[PDB]
Amino acid sequence: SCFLVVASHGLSAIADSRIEG
Amino acid sequence: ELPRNLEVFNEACGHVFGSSFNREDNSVISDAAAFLFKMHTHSLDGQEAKVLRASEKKRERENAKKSRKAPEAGMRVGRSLILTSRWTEYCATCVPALGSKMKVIKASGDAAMIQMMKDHNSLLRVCVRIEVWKARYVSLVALDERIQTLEDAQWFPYLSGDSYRACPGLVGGYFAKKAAAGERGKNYKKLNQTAIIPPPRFLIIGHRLQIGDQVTLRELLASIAWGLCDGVLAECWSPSQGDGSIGVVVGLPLQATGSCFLVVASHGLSAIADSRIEGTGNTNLLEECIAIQKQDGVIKCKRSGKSLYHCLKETAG
Amino acid sequence: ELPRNLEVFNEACGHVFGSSFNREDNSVISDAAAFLFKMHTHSLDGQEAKVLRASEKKRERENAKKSRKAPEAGMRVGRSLILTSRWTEYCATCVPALGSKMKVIKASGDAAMIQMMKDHNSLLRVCVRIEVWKARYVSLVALDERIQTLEDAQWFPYLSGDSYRACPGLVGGYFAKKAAAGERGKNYKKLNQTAIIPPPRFLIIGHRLQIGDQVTLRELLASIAWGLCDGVLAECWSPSQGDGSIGVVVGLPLQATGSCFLVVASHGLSAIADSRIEGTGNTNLLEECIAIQKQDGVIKCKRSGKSLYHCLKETA
Amino acid sequence: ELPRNLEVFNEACGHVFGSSFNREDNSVISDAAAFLFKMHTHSLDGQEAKVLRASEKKRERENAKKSRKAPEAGMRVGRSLILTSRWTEYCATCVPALGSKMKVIKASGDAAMIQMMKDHNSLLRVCVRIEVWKARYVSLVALDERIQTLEDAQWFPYLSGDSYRACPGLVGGYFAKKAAAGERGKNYKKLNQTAIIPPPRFLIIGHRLQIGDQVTLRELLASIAWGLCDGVLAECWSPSQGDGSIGVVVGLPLQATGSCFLTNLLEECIAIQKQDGVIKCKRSGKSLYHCLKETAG
DNA sequence: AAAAAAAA
DNA sequence: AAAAAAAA
DNA sequence: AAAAAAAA
Repeated sequence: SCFLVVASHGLSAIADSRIEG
Repeated sequence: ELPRNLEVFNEACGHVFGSSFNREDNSVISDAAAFLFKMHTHSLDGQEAKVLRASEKKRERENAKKSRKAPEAGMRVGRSLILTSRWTEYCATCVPALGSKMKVIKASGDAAMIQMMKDHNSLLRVCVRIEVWKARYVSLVALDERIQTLEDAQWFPYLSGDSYRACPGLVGGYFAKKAAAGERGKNYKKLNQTAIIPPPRFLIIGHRLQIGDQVTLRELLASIAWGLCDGVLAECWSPSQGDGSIGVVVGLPLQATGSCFLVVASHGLSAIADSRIEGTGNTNLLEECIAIQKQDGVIKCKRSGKSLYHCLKETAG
Repeated sequence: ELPRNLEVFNEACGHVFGSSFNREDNSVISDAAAFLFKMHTHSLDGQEAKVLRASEKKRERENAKKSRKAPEAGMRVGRSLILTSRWTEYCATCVPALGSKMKVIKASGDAAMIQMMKDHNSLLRVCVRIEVWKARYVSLVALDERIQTLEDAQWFPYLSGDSYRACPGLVGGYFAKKAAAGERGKNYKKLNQTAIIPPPRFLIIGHRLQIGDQVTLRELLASIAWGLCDGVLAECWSPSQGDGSIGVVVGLPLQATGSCFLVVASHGLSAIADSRIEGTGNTNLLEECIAIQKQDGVIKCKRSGKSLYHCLKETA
Repeated sequence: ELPRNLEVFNEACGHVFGSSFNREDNSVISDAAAFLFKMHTHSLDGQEAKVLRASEKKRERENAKKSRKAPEAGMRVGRSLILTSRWTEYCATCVPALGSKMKVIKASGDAAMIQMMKDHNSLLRVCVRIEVWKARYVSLVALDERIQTLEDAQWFPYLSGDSYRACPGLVGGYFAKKAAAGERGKNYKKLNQTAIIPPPRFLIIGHRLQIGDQVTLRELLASIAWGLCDGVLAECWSPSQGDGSIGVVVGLPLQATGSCFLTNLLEECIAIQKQDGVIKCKRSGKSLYHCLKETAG
């Protein structure tokens, strides 16, 4: 699977949802 | 009643598919639009070969396509689309000949030919809008293998050159990458990855997507976002009475296309590469919010921090 | 008692637009200036063709332009400008022939032709100043498609080659990038993105923007800055009684043109590439301040951190 | 009993400007020196053309300059300088002919021509020193357009080719960049952007800039530094009774002309020589240009 | 903070 | 926030 | 979230 969350509607892109924190 | 583009698309679909064309199924409309786009780009079998500047392999491919027999009447397309016996007449009449350019048609001065070319261009634009919407819709439950890093995800959707030519501001892929890398003119358009595109059942009817419409979660999300967009966009929906499968639209996201966060150096100040992350050192992206506009007003909703694909997968388990 | 620079522009606008030219609307003046800039650069239909070194595509485009029917009296140019029958005579007599160079005119010694060339050059300068102001004004709400990063935003505005030729110190774009990224002679002018340009309704009458004149927030912001400049500049304006979109200028920022923060190594000291950031390690960019020249005296105002475009969007 | 170096400059200034040349105003002296430099480099209107290897544009410019009418007596060069009728005679008799080389003059053995060439070289050196000082003085309040980064600021002043030829040690710019970015011979001089140059009013009289002489803050700052040098150098000047824009020099920084090193950054100090002795003064961290702008009001 | 040499 | 010169 | 230009 892919955990990317591209930047949209003024939000900041994420390279990996899990690692964020 | 309807603009020129929608009327042209409806007439063409009705002529080609007769009564087999369902006007209220998104998948059927998308399949019909894809078939029409193939027909109007001379990509189907039995149509003019592309040899102008084609390489030997491309020349062989196009010659094989030309030699191949064209589709016969009644041939199944997609799931529930059947070609009528009169599709050949429509293909011969309404499809401009290969290499036709609007300038040459205008120089000819034939009003009928000018209107034919205008209808063809509008049909290409509508079909490519439907193609982009279907790409988003598929991407909600089917991750693309070609998208591995944010650099690859930056160019979604990956559509052919015709799609980019028709809708440069919506279609991405290799050609959008080439255009961005290369020289930028005054006609350059940036890839609006999250521009709002109404569902095909709405696009053909011309009903602009707004608040209160009866739509499904997947189709709305494809309308306003795609698979890897943040999950907070799911807040733009709400299940209807008794759950079911079709809900209602409670709002729409803002800053769909317009979004610049630079602050250039001016009057003795130092430039900033991004207003958001600058802050003071706390790069917590989970604290960001998106402004959803609803009937009552605009509300800031905290970002979920998980992709739309992952949210849909988790809610389906 | 206006200078010849503005007198020429006013005469040209009057001759070409009759009474339809309104000298109180910024949009109308900008449209008239754009039309006159395209008329004095031989860009209108039916004018000479730029085929000195044109490529195949450019040669074809210029030939099509030459063959295309020229504008006729009564044509609508913009929203509130209508060309008069005299416009043909003005274009024939006041627009120098394509390729004319001031050196040859001066050498010939003809007073009339020298005056015509001087008037044409002054008109080009005024029109390009108005064009840059209009670009700033537009960018306050609709950013260019080419502005993605600070490297791209460093060359705003993106105006044509003739625009850069007329006003190299204000115009940016591709030609400013080409000049800066190349050999720089003694007569080299640095792009001043924040140079103060009065609104066209003030520019075409010689009025100099100052404290206490009635303007609009967008007007002042486009005069002293553009969309991506920090939002603290909004403090230069102040709404009047009842607002009504009309306020007053309460100040103007200092250090709009000359800003250098280098310290070369000298006398055993180490060089610094930027004074502000060096400090001790505290890189708080939101604690910076700008100097505003009020009626009383210079005051330091803390920066906001959000571009003018973003701030206007949020406060809309 | 001044050195011949300054005597030649004084004689030339007197012959070319008569009594209109004021030997006490820095701006007037700088303008006179610039005019004399451009006269001795064969750059004035009506002088010989530089067409040895000129390109098309340069050839045309030189031809136009030659054809252009030369300056005449009574012309205003600057703000307070007026040429005299003797300027033509001085130009004809003192300025060496274009392309003249000192080796040929020495070989000829003519004492008068050798003296003329030596005086011309000395005048060029003095005029270029004055020009460098004037460039520093100008940059103290109005920086150059080309100076954007330390890479660009490393080659100030951006003087012309003849300026670099006369004083390679002090002059910078494009030709100094070329010399540094290239092979270096034995007789190679390093650009000293902070070499001490007394103000022209002191230079033309041979006075050595020293502690206890009345000068302006801008005068001292342009003598010992330039616009982008650190502001700590302002400590070398002390206002007198009532200020009045005239003060006194209390010291001159050491290590001015040469240097080689082969919280803490702002804690660096500069050595200043005072009447009592050497002291160390902490740096300010801001350029002289920015400091003067901030203290202007 | 001297003597010699030597333009895009 | 002036005088001179000068297109992908 | 109009029109006219216009293939790896």
